[PDB]
Amino acid sequence: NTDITALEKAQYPVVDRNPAFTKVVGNFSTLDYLRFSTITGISVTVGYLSGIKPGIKGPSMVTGGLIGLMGGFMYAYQNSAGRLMGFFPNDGEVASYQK
Amino acid sequence: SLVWLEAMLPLGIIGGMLCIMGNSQYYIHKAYHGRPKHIGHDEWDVAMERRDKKVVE
Amino acid sequence: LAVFPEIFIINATFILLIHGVVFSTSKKYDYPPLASNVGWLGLLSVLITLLLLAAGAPLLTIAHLFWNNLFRRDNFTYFCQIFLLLSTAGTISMCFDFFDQERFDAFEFIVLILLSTCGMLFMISAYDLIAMYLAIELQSLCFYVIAASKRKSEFSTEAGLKYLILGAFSSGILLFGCSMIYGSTGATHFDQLAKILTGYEITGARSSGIFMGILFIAVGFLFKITAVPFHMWAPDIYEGSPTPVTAFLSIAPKISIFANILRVFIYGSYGATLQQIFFFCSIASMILGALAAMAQTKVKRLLAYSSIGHVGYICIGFSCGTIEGIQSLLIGIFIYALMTMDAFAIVLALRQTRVKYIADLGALAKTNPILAITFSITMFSYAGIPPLAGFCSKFYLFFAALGCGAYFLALVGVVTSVIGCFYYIRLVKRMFFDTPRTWILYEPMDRNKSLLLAMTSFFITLFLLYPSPLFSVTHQMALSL
Amino acid sequence: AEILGIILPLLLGVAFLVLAERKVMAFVQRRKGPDVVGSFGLLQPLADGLKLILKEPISPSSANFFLFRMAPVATFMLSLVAWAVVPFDYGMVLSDLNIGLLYLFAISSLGVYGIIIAGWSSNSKYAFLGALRSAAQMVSYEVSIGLILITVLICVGSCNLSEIVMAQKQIWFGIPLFPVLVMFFISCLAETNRAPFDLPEAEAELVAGYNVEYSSMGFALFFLGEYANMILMSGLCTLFFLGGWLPILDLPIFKKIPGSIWFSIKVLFFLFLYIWVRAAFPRYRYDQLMGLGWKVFLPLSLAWVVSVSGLLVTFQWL
Amino acid sequence: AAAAAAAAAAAAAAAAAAAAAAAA
Amino acid sequence: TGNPIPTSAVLTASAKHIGMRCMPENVAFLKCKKNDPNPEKCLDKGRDVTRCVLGLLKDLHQKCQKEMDDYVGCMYYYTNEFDLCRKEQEAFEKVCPL
Amino acid sequence: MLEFAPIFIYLVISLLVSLILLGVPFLFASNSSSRFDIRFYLVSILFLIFDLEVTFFFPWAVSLNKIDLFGFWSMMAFLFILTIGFLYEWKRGALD
Amino acid sequence: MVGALLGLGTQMYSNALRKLPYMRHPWEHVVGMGLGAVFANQLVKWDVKLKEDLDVMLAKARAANE
Amino acid sequence: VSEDKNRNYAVVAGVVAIVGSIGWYLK
Amino acid sequence: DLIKYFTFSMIIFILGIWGILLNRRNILIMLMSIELMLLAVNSNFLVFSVSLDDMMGQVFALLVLTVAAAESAIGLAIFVITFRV
Amino acid sequence: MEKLRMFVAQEPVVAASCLIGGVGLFLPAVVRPILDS
Amino acid sequence: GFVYHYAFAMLLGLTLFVTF
Amino acid sequence: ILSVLSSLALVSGLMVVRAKNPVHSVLFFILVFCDTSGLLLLLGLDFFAMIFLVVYIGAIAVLFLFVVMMFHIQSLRYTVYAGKVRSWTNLETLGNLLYTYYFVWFLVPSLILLVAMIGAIVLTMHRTTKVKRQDVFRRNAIDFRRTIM
Ligand SMILES: CCCCCCCCCCCCCCCCCC(=O)OC[C@H](COP(=O)([O-])OCC(O)COP(=O)([O-])OC[C@@H](COC(=O)CCCCCCCCCCCCCCCCC)OC(=O)CCCCCCCCCCCCCCCCC)OC(=O)CCCCCCCCCCCCCCCCC
Ligand SMILES: CCCCC/C=C\C/C=C\C/C=C\C/C=C/CCCC(=O)O[C@H](COC(=O)CCCCCCCCCCCCCCCCC)COP(=O)(O)O[C@@H]1[C@H](O)[C@H](O)[C@@H](O)[C@H](O)[C@H]1O
Repeated sequence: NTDITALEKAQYPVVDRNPAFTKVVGNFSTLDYLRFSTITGISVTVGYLSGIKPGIKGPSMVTGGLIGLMGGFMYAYQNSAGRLMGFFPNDGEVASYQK
Repeated sequence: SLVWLEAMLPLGIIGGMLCIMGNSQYYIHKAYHGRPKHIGHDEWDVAMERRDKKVVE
Repeated sequence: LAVFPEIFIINATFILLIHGVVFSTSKKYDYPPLASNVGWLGLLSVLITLLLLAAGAPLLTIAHLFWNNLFRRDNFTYFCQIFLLLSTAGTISMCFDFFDQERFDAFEFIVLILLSTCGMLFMISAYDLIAMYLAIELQSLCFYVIAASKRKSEFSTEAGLKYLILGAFSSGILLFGCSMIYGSTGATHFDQLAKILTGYEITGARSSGIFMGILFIAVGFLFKITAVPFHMWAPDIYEGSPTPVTAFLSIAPKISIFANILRVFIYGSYGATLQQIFFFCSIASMILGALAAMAQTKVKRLLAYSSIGHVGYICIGFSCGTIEGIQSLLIGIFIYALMTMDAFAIVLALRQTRVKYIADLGALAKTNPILAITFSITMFSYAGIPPLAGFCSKFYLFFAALGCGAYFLALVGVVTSVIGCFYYIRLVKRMFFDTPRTWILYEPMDRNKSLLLAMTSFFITLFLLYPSPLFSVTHQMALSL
Repeated sequence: AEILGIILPLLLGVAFLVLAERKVMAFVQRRKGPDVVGSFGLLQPLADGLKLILKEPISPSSANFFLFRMAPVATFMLSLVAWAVVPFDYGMVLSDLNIGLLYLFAISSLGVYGIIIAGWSSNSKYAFLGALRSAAQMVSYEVSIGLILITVLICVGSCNLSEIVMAQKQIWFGIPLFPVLVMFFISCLAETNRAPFDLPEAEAELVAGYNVEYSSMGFALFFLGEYANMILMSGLCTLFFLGGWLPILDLPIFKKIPGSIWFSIKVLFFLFLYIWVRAAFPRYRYDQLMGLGWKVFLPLSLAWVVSVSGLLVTFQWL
Repeated sequence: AAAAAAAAAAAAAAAAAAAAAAAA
Repeated sequence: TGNPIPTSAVLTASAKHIGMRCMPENVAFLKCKKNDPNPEKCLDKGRDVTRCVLGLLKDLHQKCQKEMDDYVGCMYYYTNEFDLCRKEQEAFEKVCPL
Repeated sequence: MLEFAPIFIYLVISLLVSLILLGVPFLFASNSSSRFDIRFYLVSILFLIFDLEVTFFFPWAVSLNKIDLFGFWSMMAFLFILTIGFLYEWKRGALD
Repeated sequence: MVGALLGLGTQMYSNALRKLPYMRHPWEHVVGMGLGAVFANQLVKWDVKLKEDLDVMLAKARAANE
Repeated sequence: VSEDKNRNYAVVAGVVAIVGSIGWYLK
Repeated sequence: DLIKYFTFSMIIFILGIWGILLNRRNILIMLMSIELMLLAVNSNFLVFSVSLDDMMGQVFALLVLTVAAAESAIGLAIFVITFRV
Repeated sequence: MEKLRMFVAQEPVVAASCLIGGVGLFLPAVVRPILDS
Repeated sequence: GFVYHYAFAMLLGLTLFVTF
Repeated sequence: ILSVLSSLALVSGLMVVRAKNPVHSVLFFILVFCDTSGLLLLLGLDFFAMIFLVVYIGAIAVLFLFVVMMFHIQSLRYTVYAGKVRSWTNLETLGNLLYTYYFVWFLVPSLILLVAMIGAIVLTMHRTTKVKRQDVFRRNAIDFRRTIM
């Protein structure tokens, strides 16, 4: 069996312990969507500038964008999860007190 | 037409040999032991066979 | 979660491996050399991980599913893993020249470094003999491969071959230790092995199985970190293999195996019974470092023996199990790693030479004098010259050895460090004030080495002016163990 | 012991399979095969044998007797010992191993040794490279047979061959996984050499492709081995996929339902399929062949383990 | 080996006679 | 087979009846064993389960003793394998104890 | 294990049978009537790897009702890594 | 802070090592190091806080004077 | 008054980086 | 009897390390002894898992199997590369 | 897509393996959570 | 040479091991 | 008597480290593995016996044979009838663990097999494919047509 109980946990007020996917991703603040967007950019750029030398600018840009999507999305997920769970600043408790 | 039977005959006497492969090592094992072979013969059954030959004294 | 640094760097390696293989085998792109393009995205899959790993600092311990089965992350594993990714970042960065200038279309050297970095990320957080061994061998196998990579020059092939033999035999010793310990304890998890090995007192209590197990684990490790009585090939391993793969298997396995030793030998088994072999290894390692460095010529082999000696200077922090000792050991790994990344960045800046010794290293005071200044800074740092960072490393290590009552260990450390200081002062003098010696000229280093050499040179000189962050980090890591 | 009752009938089976192949593959070509020797060529195998036995050696060479005079013995002993675990009817397996299937996999992994050794002891560079190519083929269609057996294993509970043939009471795994039977047959064709896949067995390159010192016994033992390996690898396409000894279960009044007779009928079908498919198809050249075991029967085998694992995990059919 | 591999792709089968089908 | 000697065949043959009846004795023995696995501490509950089960066998071997003989003939022939003869299993169950 | 003794004696009795099949021709009929092909190391290492992964398939195959939908997905992750290795070998061109 | 001066040096030191002169727009990206120095000092504060927490945990441990 | 694909995408992504990061050090 | 099945594995491991020490000249025997000692620790894990009646031993033995096999693969491939053309 | 059809024509067995395998990586992905009823 | 002179050493060692 | 016949493995292990003829070394290697699998059979670990056979003497010592042939070197028991009602075959009781509970030590050997694939490729491709079969890489506009040598 599994349990999301954590070490050094709940340092901030938990909003929803063990957030379900499609909710922790629907919790993306305009900062997360701004972290998932800057990582995908710095990953597309290093994915285009890198590939101008071997002539692969387009496809290396695409694979840098794939890496950036995966990484920046897992980072936005880390943030919105440690926010929904009690791990991060978590000023999005108004979303629970209002809904 | 039954012309293929001549070519079926070697497959028959090679099928009549796998029947013998199967029934020989069955009726030979059915002779050394009064009972057929047990396929799913897990350790529960060897333990019960031990205690069984120990129950008939 | 809690594996997002691993889930990523495994997905990223696959995205890079498929992306690299599809293009290098592509007629449309004229079969381009995908090195420095799967690189760049390689070292970014490192930085995005280092960003995925550093950010989720409370999140790394987010599950129990991993705890009593697979691996336990904590503050020590977290900080030491942010370091491995940072030291893997430097090592990929210094190689960018080795990919373009040196004719390497073999990109999968990058994806193998990335898979090795995942193996090391699982070593640091390894919290079970099985996981420790599996991650150890993942990283060691990536490194056997990328150390036997150069197939044209036969010098790198036999070097990689003896590296594979030494590593497989070291892993066999380590694994027999794991077997004896498990077989004599019925528990492999460090959380379980800790409960058994409280009050084990081998020298007082008759337990030969656990004793031989811990001894073989310590021997396998001291093989992996190439300590003195078991180095046995390490000079030839560092010399024969190419320079960047030497920079990899010379700094990152040290960090990872040393964190792993801190796990098994300070938590899994805590006693003054096992650290005796590490005390002997420290003595003879400082001895061998000093003397062989005094003896060597080839700059690659000189750095090999210098790294062996500095690994010795590390283990004196483990030769006493006090918090000050462990913190001294951690300080010693950071100041040995940053300095070694710097020395190897310098050795990689001098691509023009063939396997050439310090005499051909000369004239750098004339050609590229700022690079000679940096090289003298790094070599002084190894020696431990007071105004530098390596001095702070060796000094806190000796102070921990004194506070731990190992006065003789501090004595042998100081005499060996003074021998090294003399040798490196003489080397710097011979390089600067005399010995022109044939004036080999160098193509300029690229920005990647430049910033790493520059930032690290700044770190070494301007370290004593702010040692609070690193000391706080290492003391927190020592407390966490 | 009763190992005689499984080796002697198998020896007769192989000896009569040489005739069954010649005769069926001849009937295909609009011609009666061996037909004068016996009543219907039934004695032709004994004639081939008694001829090979009475043929004087080309050179005695009994000196080198431990190297390659026991390597055909090894190949043949392996082809014959993989018959223990093969069950012919309920409780007619000689030794019901609870890991039976993996034991067959190991026996194949040792047949690789058989081929490699019996080819290396032939001090002929062309013949040795041919034996190495044949071993690499037999071992490259073994990852595909491995994954095919992992499919038929996911469908079943355990590796026990009597269970794999007992797990088909409801439906043979030939009906749902027919695409897999086609891949196991096209692999068993290629694992053994006798197939559209036999460039190392191209009529000439085979004889000069296994040994230099024939003495007849070597020639017969290799062919007796190839034909037993064939009876075996056809007795696997009929345990796993076809119902090992299971009828269609209609329970006829005319049919008293003997088990071993059904196993025999099915292995005859697969032997006849071996022959038919040797007659009607050109050879694959060993350069498209190895590029068919990796690029065609490994992806299509991996997919099947994921398909028969998925479709059985979603709906709890396991 | 860089030898030209026999690519088993080609154009589809279309029986190509000569121009003398009807009137030479 | 013969007197109600609790052989392997005669035990795995009546296990349905040993399930319907003698369930309290079995569950008491199991409760003891799961409490502490020392054999002595419920030697008495062992006698108790063995008593009711030998009684159950001597019962099954009185009424339908020919049926309870063909079925154990099965279970000795095919070693306690149920599916191999469902005919004997039914004929034995149908005549007297269901 | 108990059923391993029949094949244990099978090896020896088949040894005897093959020795007789060897001695039969020997008795009768008296006086009067390429530097290296490394692809064979690539094919070999690749079979080694794929048979290791089949070795890992076997327990997952026989025990898949126990590991309900989690053992399946863990094995599918192992298999996606196998597939990435196999696609790197296909594209690089070791299957030729 | 001092991070600004350090970065201009790291960039200029870099230029001195590649042989290039001491000129370009990366000296204006050393403001990023000024951000880095502020973060490093911020991390020093956060780190000594966490170390004081671990130290009071240790003081609670080690027999707690018994 | 036009360009090629696969580079304007790169410039848009670079703009997304600096605009996005500005928003980051801004928040 | 556990000692008989362990000290025999222990001295198989000693044979492996002995062949390592002696055969620093020939490398194929070096790799032979490497897989030897990775068996004598593998068979050791299996024996200690049967003795302790614990399954972690066999899990670790299987993983050492499929790790020492990859190690032998890379080892022999490095050895073949070492004998360049 | 034109290139997708060019790939399922030139290479039928790696394009009908990534689809006889999708039905296995797709059934437990979505069809099993659907089977909550 | 003693490392090679250990032939009888290790051999008789195995012997005295199998004695038990 | 087969219990103590591990002496065969013991002496064959002494052969491989004291043999100059590599064929004898690999032969006694295979012998060591066969006797170790015999041992693993006597312990009842049936799965590991067959796995030793397969992934040692059908793959690894196959490798070693290749390296030799080419590249020549020159009463009182108390059986508890509980836990026997459902006997778990060794494969089932390895799969109940390796794929669900200790599954990361199973995805890491996945990465080790992937690294072995990448390694056998990057090492022993031997310049026989795109590693160097790209082209000789000779261009015209970059040549001087040998008018001036
Ligand atoms: C007191 C006054 C203050 C005034 C205000 C100041 C305001 C800010 C100032 C400027 C801040 C930084 C600007 C951007 C970075 C510039 C980088 C650089 O120097 O490039 C050198 C680079 C050297 O090589 P190259 O000429 O590009 O040719 C390539 C070689 O062939 C290479 O060899 P190859 O052929 O093998 O190719 C391999 C390839 C391989 O390439 C790669 O792999 C590249 C990967 C590098 C890592 C990622 C870089 C991109 C993302 C950066 C990070 C963004 C997030 C924020 C910052 C994070 C931390 C850095 O190599 C490359 O060189 C690729 C391209 C290299 C450039 C990559 C970076 C630029 C694109 C992204 C822009 C990001 C802006 C960051 C802003 C920082 C501050 C927040 O040359 C250029 O790029 C020149 C044109 C670009 C610069 C235009 C002029 C500056 C514009 C702004 C000026 C504003 C200030 C004015 C001050 C006035 C008083 C002095
Ligand atoms: C009044 C006086 C001062 C006025 C303002 C002064 C300064 C403002 C500061 C920064 C401006 C932005 C970025 C600074 C510059 C960064 C480097 C840009 C380099 C660049 O052009 O390569 C683009 C890709 O480009 C991005 O990867 C993405 C680069 C995106 C840059 C977009 C800039 C234009 C849009 C407006 C700004 C958007 C953002 C606004 C807010 C933030 C502003 C900083 C591709 O071209 P290309 O195919 O010819 O490739 C180049 C290759 O990049 C070179 O390295 C080679 O040397 C060359 O031979 C060739 O291969």
